[PDB]
Amino acid sequence: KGRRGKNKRELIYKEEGQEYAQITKMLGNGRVEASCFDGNKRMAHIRGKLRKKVWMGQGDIILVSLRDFQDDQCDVVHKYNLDEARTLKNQGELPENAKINE
Amino acid sequence: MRAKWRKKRTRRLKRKRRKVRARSK
Amino acid sequence: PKKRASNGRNKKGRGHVKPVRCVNCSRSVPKDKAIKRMAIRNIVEAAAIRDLSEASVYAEYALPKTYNKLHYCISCAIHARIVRVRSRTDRRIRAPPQRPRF
Amino acid sequence: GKGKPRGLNSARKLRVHRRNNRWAETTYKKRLLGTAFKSSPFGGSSHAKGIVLEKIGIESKQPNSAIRKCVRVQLIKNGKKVTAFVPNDGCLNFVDENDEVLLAGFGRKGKAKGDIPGVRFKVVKVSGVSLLALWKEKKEKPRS
Amino acid sequence: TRTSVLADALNAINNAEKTGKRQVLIRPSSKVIIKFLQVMQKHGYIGEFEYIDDHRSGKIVVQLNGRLNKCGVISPRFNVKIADVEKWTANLLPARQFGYVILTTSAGIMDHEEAHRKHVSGKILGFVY
RNA sequence: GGAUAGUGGCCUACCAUGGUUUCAACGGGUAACGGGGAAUAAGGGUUCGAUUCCGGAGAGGGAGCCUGAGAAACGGCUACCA
RNA sequence: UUCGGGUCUUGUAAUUGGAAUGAGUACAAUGUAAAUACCUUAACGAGGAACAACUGGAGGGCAAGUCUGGUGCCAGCAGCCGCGGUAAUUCCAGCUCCAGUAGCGUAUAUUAAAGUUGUUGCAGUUAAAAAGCUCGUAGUUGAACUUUGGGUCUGGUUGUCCG
RNA sequence: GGUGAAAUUCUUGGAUUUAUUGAAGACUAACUACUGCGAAAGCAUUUGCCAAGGACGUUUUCAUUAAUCAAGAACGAAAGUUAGGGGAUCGAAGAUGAUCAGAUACCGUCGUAGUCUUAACCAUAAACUAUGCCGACUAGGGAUCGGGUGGUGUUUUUCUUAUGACCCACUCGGCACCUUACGAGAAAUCAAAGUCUUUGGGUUCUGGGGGGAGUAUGGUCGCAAGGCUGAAACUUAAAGGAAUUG
RNA sequence: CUCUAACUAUAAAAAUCUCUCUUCUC
Ligand SMILES: [Mg+2]
Ligand SMILES: [Mg+2]
Ligand SMILES: [Mg+2]
Ligand SMILES: [Mg+2]
Ligand SMILES: [Mg+2]
Ligand SMILES: [Mg+2]
Ligand SMILES: [Mg+2]
Ligand SMILES: [Mg+2]
Ligand SMILES: [Mg+2]
Ligand SMILES: [Mg+2]
Ligand SMILES: [Mg+2]
Ligand SMILES: [Mg+2]
Ligand SMILES: [Mg+2]
Ligand SMILES: [Mg+2]
Ligand SMILES: [Mg+2]
Ligand SMILES: [Mg+2]
Ligand SMILES: [Mg+2]
Ligand SMILES: [Mg+2]
Ligand SMILES: [Mg+2]
Ligand SMILES: [Mg+2]
Ligand SMILES: [Mg+2]
Ligand SMILES: [Mg+2]
Ligand SMILES: [Mg+2]
Ligand SMILES: [Mg+2]
Ligand SMILES: [Mg+2]
Ligand SMILES: [Mg+2]
Ligand SMILES: [Mg+2]
Ligand SMILES: [Mg+2]
Ligand SMILES: [Mg+2]
Ligand SMILES: [Mg+2]
Ligand SMILES: [Mg+2]
Ligand SMILES: [Mg+2]
Ligand SMILES: [Mg+2]
Ligand SMILES: [Mg+2]
Ligand SMILES: [Mg+2]
Ligand SMILES: [Mg+2]
Ligand SMILES: [Mg+2]
Ligand SMILES: [Mg+2]
Ligand SMILES: [Mg+2]
Ligand SMILES: [Mg+2]
Ligand SMILES: [Mg+2]
Ligand SMILES: [Mg+2]
Ligand SMILES: [Zn+2]
Repeated sequence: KGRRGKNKRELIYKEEGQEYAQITKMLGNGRVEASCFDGNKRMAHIRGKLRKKVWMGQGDIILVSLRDFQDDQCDVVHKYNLDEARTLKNQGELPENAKINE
Repeated sequence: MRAKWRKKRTRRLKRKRRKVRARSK
Repeated sequence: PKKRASNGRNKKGRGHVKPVRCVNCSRSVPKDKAIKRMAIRNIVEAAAIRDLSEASVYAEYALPKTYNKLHYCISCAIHARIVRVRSRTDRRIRAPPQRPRF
Repeated sequence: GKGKPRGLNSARKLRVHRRNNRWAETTYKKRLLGTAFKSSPFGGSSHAKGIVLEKIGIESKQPNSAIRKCVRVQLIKNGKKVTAFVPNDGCLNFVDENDEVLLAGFGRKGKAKGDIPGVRFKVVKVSGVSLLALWKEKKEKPRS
Repeated sequence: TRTSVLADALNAINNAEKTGKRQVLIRPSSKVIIKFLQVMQKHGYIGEFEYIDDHRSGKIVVQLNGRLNKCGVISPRFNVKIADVEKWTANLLPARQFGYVILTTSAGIMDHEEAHRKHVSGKILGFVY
């Protein structure tokens, strides 16, 4: 079904109100919940341009933007596919308390 | 759903709740 | 939508009819929606009459025939080709298939 | 034919029978039962003053994706809690939570308009002044 | 059971007229049908018609000329004021240039225009045009 | 018979067992004072009527009463309750 | 013969004049119990006549843009259908244009639309809906027939011939 | 045996068949149909008894006694519940041997309650013709069931009449059918779903978008299962009907 | 313008499916 579709990138760093987070489990209705690297478990919504275009699963470091009025929830934006996640761990912008390897 | 089995499910629920009523007294 | 004006039952003014078991799968069906065939056959097949004819006492024996109706559930009647899935304007023709040989 | 009575002296049933079937129209049932007075936090009011608690973002339905900037509020007139919508672009950050806000209807007779689930009401006036006045830069929030 | 014989009479008339017949057999044949048909006939929707004795309720057979278009009966004979006559004329008759609402009056069976000129009004029976 | 200005279970004494009701009594609700009316409009209707007019009721809630032709008054009293 | 007189008119111009006048002031007078205000009226009071008209809207419903720039399934709009994921006629602005106009915009009610409460005037096979069937009180409705024709006179009201 | 193939299971104590018998309860095959009866459920061996009913015939009898019908009532498939009786077949539960990834499902064998009864509850079914009942009219065609009509009719046969059974032309009533639209419907279709905007024969009972939900609650009947009655808060722009082309 | 005769015989297993829905005016 690729004929119906629209048919080596680089990482993007967090910028003043967004954070890298690790998904802990995938929730229904299209939602998800992720630990932000602050000691907090936030509730992320899979944003548009993202829903059924690029997938994500458990144990995947992924960028999420916060909403300034209600910190308890947030919306996920940009995914990182398992190789620039190591780079993210390397550059040290986020604490390395969470290593994810298989 | 078949309406038949939904009716059966609610019916069994009623039976359990009325047994709860009876045991409570 | 009412598929058949005769309701596909042929009861029409009887309330309820005794049920009869199918001959193949033994499904009970009303004795009117109970597609039914007169299985009249010679006790011996015509392919083997001659062997009987010239090797038997009682010259010019009757060679009787075996008689029985067959009652099918309509599922069997359709799968076992007893009844075909006819077309619309051809449904309202009830005459048997033109007396197979005449 | 037309299986309702037609004799001169049948008037009674023609009234009472109608007096039964009127209970089918939801408008009539609401009007006689006064369900607008027990439920529907607006006790028949077209507007009510409440206190805002927190500013929320609410998702949208399937064909439309966007974060609608809604807002919780507890109504003074009864104490109930409802959710309302901020009906312009740059106006959520006009609310200044723990603020007196005047709520109105929302364009569908006590229902949910469009793609904002679980809401029933607009927002018209914030801190006395009307919100559209702020969004047009005609008047300014008192900030008191 | 049969309730208003006039309704059955006019229903037979309309049915047999629509099919294009020329004669109609009215079965019960009570006073009101006879008066109705004399009013009809003097207006001209009907030709030379006939009553029959039967020692019981009689019978009618009525000739047509195809002049008629539709007849009908307002079975619950409503009380009409002298004012409400215009209401029925508007609601039943096609156009006031013709048509006749037939009602029973203190004078007797009578079409609406006769009722208005005699300045009397009673209960309505039917409508013909 | 009392009491009323006067009929009246209006009340008292002695009697009788009656009274109403599926033609909706009794009960419950009314964010209902009733009405003249207002909005609405092919005709038929639907909704509203706190309020410019007419009646009724009330002067915080209930009760009691003097004066006076007229009040159970309330910008008049007595008592209880808030 | 291409013309071109614009010969006759209409419009369009930051070109250009002189007329006319109120909103506002205000002599007064009237108006009123006293007064305000109106109705008159001296003198003042228009040039960008800044003495400035807003309110909604231009995808359809529904009159009006496939113009410009911005955002880029975000913000937001949208009563409903839907617009927005890099060329947005739907957001946000600018320019044009539409509708009503000192009015217009909302929200909750209610009315017509609604023949979607149907008495006039609804549907009941499958779209919601005909009690499983029958009896039956109340209710509702309930066969036909008992003085119709004739004759006269006469009051008028209409259109006759018209005096 | 049994199946698509197989296994479980019974079998030299001889299973399977081969004959006679006998027991039990079951049902009444084939006759069996676009045929009959009944209000509906439903009803199928024979015979007798008991009562009943439709339709037809009637120059018989009474004279509005009629129709539908809230309230009230009687029946009411199967399953179910009591209790007592029976206990074949077949089979919910359970036990099994297969298939499969799993299959405690469909196929396969055993097997409890039921299935059949006797008195009493249950009163629901797609209890469907998904068409309420009583009336009148409207178009052509046939047969079919019940009755009654007339044949210079046929065979019947008892010489001949009588019956019966048939043939014809009927007629009244019943289940229905075919053709058609000149009527309707949105259509599928309907001889009524026609006689409805040219809108009125008499009458009951139901519905007002879909969900929430026949759910919540209160009654009410029932031992119980549950039945009748019966919402709302709230949530949505559809759900749905018929047909067309893929 | 005379008529009413033939007939056969199959079934094992097969679960699920991520977008993207877009005008008709001469
Ligand atoms: Mg491509
Ligand atoms: Mg999201
Ligand atoms: Mg019958
Ligand atoms: Mg058949
Ligand atoms: Mg009132
Ligand atoms: Mg009032
Ligand atoms: Mg007053
Ligand atoms: Mg007073
Ligand atoms: Mg006060
Ligand atoms: Mg005095
Ligand atoms: Mg007082
Ligand atoms: Mg006073
Ligand atoms: Mg005092
Ligand atoms: Mg100006
Ligand atoms: Mg706008
Ligand atoms: Mg504008
Ligand atoms: Mg337009
Ligand atoms: Mg653009
Ligand atoms: Mg714009
Ligand atoms: Mg109207
Ligand atoms: Mg409707
Ligand atoms: Mg359905
Ligand atoms: Mg349906
Ligand atoms: Mg039904
Ligand atoms: Mg029925
Ligand atoms: Mg009665
Ligand atoms: Mg009569
Ligand atoms: Mg043996
Ligand atoms: Mg038999
Ligand atoms: Mg028979
Ligand atoms: Mg009843
Ligand atoms: Mg049983
Ligand atoms: Mg197994
Ligand atoms: Mg099992
Ligand atoms: Mg089994
Ligand atoms: Mg077995
Ligand atoms: Mg039912
Ligand atoms: Mg509904
Ligand atoms: Mg439901
Ligand atoms: Mg209950
Ligand atoms: Mg369909
Ligand atoms: Mg899976
Ligand atoms: Zn079968």
